[PDB]
Amino acid sequence: MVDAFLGTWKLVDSKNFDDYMKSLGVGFATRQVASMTKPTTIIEKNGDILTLKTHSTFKNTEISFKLGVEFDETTADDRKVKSIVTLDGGKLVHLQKWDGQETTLVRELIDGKLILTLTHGTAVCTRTYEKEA
Ligand SMILES: CCCCCC(=O)O
Repeated sequence: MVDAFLGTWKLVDSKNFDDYMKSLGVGFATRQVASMTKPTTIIEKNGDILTLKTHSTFKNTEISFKLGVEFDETTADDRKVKSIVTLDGGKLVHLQKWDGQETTLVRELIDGKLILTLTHGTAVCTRTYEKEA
């Protein structure tokens, strides 16, 4: 199920992150810092509890969740959202809801790389992560 996602991942490419951040209403000064940042994502499991850490020189987040169980999340850009993470077609789909809006964060393994697709409104961002061993 989730075991191929587990580990430490480092960003190696990013397309259209600015467009996604603009769509969410992130201010120009935070978008500048975010365009140069190369986060590390750590995904860990303990039984049926996942933990997802995102580390960087700018901002750090951590969430723990069970698949298929809604949780409260405060995002890096300070949205208060209702979240759920599920396995769909082998992808890890994270849906965030707030104020009648949605965004999806979809993680898929392709050729040993982690591809993160971020959709909000018309904005689509693809991030590519490589595994640190
Ligand atoms: C608004 C949060 C963006 C997360 C982007 C990433 O994990 O690469």
